[PDB]
Amino acid sequence: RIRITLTSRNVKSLEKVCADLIRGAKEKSLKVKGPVRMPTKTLRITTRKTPCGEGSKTWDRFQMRIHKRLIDLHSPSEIVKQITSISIEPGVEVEVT
Amino acid sequence: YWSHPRKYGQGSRSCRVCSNRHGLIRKYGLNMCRQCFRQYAKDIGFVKL
Amino acid sequence: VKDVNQQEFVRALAAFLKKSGKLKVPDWVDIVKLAKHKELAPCDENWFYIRAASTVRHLYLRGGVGVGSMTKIYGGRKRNGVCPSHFSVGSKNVARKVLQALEGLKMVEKDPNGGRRLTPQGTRDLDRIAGQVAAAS
Amino acid sequence: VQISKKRKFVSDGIFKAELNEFLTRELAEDGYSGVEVRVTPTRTEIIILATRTQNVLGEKGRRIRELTAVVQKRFGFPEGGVELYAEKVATRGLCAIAQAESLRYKLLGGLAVRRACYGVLRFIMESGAKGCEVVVSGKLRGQRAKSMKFVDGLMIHSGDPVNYYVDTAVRHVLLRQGVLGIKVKIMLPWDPSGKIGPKKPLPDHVSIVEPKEEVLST
Amino acid sequence: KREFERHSGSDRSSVRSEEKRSGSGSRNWGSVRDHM
Amino acid sequence: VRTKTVKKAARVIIEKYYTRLGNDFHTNKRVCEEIAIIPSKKLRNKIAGYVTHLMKRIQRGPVR
Amino acid sequence: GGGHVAQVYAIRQAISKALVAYYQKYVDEASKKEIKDILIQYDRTLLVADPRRCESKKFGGPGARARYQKSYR
Amino acid sequence: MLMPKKNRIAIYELLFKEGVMVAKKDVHLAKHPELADKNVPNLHVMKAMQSLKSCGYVKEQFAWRHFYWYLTNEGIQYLRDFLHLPPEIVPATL
RNA sequence: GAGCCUGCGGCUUAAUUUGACUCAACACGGGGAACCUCACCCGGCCCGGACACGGAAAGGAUUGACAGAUUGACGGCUCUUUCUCGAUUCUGUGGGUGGUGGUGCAUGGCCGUUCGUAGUUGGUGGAGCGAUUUGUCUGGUUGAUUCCGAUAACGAACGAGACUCUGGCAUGCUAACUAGUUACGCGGCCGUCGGCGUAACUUCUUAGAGGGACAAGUGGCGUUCAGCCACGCGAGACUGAGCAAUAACAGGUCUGUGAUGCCCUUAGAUGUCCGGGGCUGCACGCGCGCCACAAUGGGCGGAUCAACGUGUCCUGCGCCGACAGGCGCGGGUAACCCGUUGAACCCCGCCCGUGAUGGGGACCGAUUGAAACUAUUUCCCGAG
Ligand SMILES: [Zn+2]
Repeated sequence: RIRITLTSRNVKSLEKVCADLIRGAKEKSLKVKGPVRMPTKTLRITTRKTPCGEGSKTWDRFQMRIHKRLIDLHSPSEIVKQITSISIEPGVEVEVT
Repeated sequence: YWSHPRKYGQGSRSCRVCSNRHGLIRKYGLNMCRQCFRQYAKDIGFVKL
Repeated sequence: VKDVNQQEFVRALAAFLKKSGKLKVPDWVDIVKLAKHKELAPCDENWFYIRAASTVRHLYLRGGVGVGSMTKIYGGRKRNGVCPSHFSVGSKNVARKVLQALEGLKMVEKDPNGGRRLTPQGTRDLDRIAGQVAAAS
Repeated sequence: VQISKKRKFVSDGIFKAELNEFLTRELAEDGYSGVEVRVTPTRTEIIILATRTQNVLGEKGRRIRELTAVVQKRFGFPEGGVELYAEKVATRGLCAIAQAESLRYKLLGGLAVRRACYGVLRFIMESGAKGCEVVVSGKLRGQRAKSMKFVDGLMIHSGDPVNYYVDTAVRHVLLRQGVLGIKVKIMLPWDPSGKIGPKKPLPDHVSIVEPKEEVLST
Repeated sequence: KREFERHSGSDRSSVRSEEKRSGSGSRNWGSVRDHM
Repeated sequence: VRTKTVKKAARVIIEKYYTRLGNDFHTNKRVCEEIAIIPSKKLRNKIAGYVTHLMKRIQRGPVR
Repeated sequence: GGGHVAQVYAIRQAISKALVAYYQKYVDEASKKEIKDILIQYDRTLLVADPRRCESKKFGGPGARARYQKSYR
Repeated sequence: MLMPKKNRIAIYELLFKEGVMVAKKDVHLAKHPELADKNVPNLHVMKAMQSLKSCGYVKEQFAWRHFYWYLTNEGIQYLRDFLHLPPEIVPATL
């Protein structure tokens, strides 16, 4: 009934959040669904390297990896506030529904 | 008075750092100069690969 | 319909739509070109009866198609003059009147989800025409 | 409100790229070294890392609360949306921006350029393991064309490990005769699971354990 | 353009860098800096 | 053509451990991964590749 | 996915590897190995997949290798 | 300025109650965010702090676009006898 | 070479701003400028000259004003005028501020280039009065002072390599109602069905970790080493990219910065707000590209196919319309909607038949976002 999403940029922090979320719900013996992997969205920025004009037409193409991981749970929302309160991690953002 | 309507066209958008109207990068909601976005590219999260 | 040539099917289906004169065939059928990317008028006089044959055939493959989705099918490479050519959609009116022409017959129906689909009678005549053309050779 | 995730993470980087610029001009002399933010839907906590936690504060926690009143008015935070704390780094001998900032007020106090660069070089060697490089002069010129490069101690310049093993700090010092740059490249030692250095070894290093001393043969 | 770009140029300018006191002055370094 | 980093690390393996390594690349790769902590996986296979090559020389005669 | 020619070469490889998998799971390999040698002898692309992909475009010219015309003087 | 009678007192009462002030570098903004009840432009609050800065009462830092003003122990007493308030009111610093 | 727009020179002009000039300027300063951008030009307001001292001082120092006139303007900036506002203002000498004004041959920073090649440096020791030299090499090999070896050098540090990123293939593991597949039910149709609905599953999709590839086996060549060549087996005998030293350049950038020295300007302004024009002006030169000179093409049908993308602004469906469009009804802040990205080339029929033709198109009322002047561009017809 509640769909927990995990929006993270670095995979190292993302894989650690989805790990403790499954274990954090395992102690309540809940029928949880496995973590799914949404397609990674990269942000392309092709900027000219030179600050003004003079150069050899050199472009530096930046990228920004945005990873999304979903975990579906069907359980009442009575005591899930503390389950999310022990999921503190800088760099990641949890948006429960 | 002393307020001309400028909301559509070159002159309403400017860099949020150096207040310039050239080399703007407003895709994905940045609105930065092309010579200033490179200075903060590592801070935003954009890396070269 | 898949066991036969899709070109021979639309040609045999074009005669069935012209045999029964229950279509619309508007007055401006021979003044307008079928798309802005085209330059001249079609060579065949009864292009409306052939377009309606291909229009109802696409609904059998996938339903829920409207006017904005049919003009994407009938698009081409627009010669922009000295400018490089690009893709340009067809005309919405010539596609809407075709879809409205099929509404006169009991072949298409408007689904609540959006667009137009086929009727139990539309798939009935569509398969028999595909059956009689399969027995031709 | 309800902005797409593409612009949602971009807006987070702008908030950090601009907040660092504000604390760079404000906490320059205080010894700014970095910040860490915790983007949470309840309280977005942001801490400041300075070399002197007693200078960032005021008389009795006065200046630390004054900066909180500014960040709330700029980005539109509520009265309890952000809280700035004071925390010092483990050691100052490996923070590049802390050394570049410490070298600024030295040249502003009439100190010799050569003695100041040699002072910050020995400080990195005394506090740390790997060498560094301090280049404080005019690079490209025809009259200020004095490179004055001070390089020593295992300086890496190419490859991917140049990111998490050596940090570069570029600062400016304007004087009566012009403005001078400060390029500092400090390399961190190998520290396993420690904030002193990277927890990963260099790819050009293969350590072999000693053979097992097994005298019980039969 | 020019056919011989690697040339002198102006009267008071040259292709290579030259100082007025060879480092000494109040705007450049390069003078006697041995015993410091 | 190997480089000095793999050349050096491959020789020290044989000098310290000789009663454990074999003549097969996959078996020598396992023991090299077990005792030696090599950061890269490709570099680890490069060391095991040259270690097995030295075995054909050592079994043929002494080396300098 | 792909184009017209990218699919006509895809389905011929799809049904070729289909029969060699059915004979492997329920029948003897002697029947499976017999049909593999006859297909590879004609064309190698019938069973072995081609890992070729389109290289990325590099700035300075159209495509990957080609470059814009350089103007001397 | 033009009419710095009912606006500056509204700026000083906010600057004294809260010892910080922000103003984006834009002289066309006719509505300051911290002062919305009065139709005071951004130019008035920017030029008001320019007066206090020149008097040696408040220091200013230039961000990307916004200005940050920090009051001092000598500037707070300058506003105490001007706003006619008891010395028992403390700005947002505490 | 032709046609055309974009960039450069020159000419012209009130101005037709400005940086750059072999590679290392010239579809470059994202510079695809109709106002704005704009720095240029002809002209009008504005203080946005804070703060220190005095003059002037509530028996007012002081901006605002369609009462007409004036004017480009309903700009009160000048004329004639009443006024209401009540110590912030005003005209003075100091000092501040602003500047797309000069100097990148004051500078920071950044980028380009030397220079993508395989190239640099010190410690101790040896040689020389010394600058310097050996190490850093006769030979073979390697993309690689990459290694093997030789050795007055020894032991090391940059670069290379390693590393990072990306592509590659298990009826594999871990997973899936924002991705599916195979059963089953139901409905339509004569097997078909992206028609509908719930059961299994993770091959297909997505992305987490770790397995895999080393010149490991075969053979040959090479003091036998370094390695190279050929060949079993195999998803690879691998692919592209990022990063990239030392030292140096009067290379570019004061025009990207609230980086900045000096100088200049500072109220009749080089500050900036508005109006008009220019940056697009042409006998010509150059450069980067577009589209063609069709026989392998063009013209009209129909019919199959997508990847990185993007989205508050993209679009979905009904209705109207020659079409550009317009009128209505919805979804999508996103693997959800657009969307099973129904793209062109290609494919299947027809037409045309070498003829500047149906090849090629320059130049020459109906819209749409504004201010369509200088026709922004599109749409239709004609000319071509
Ligand atoms: Zn900016």
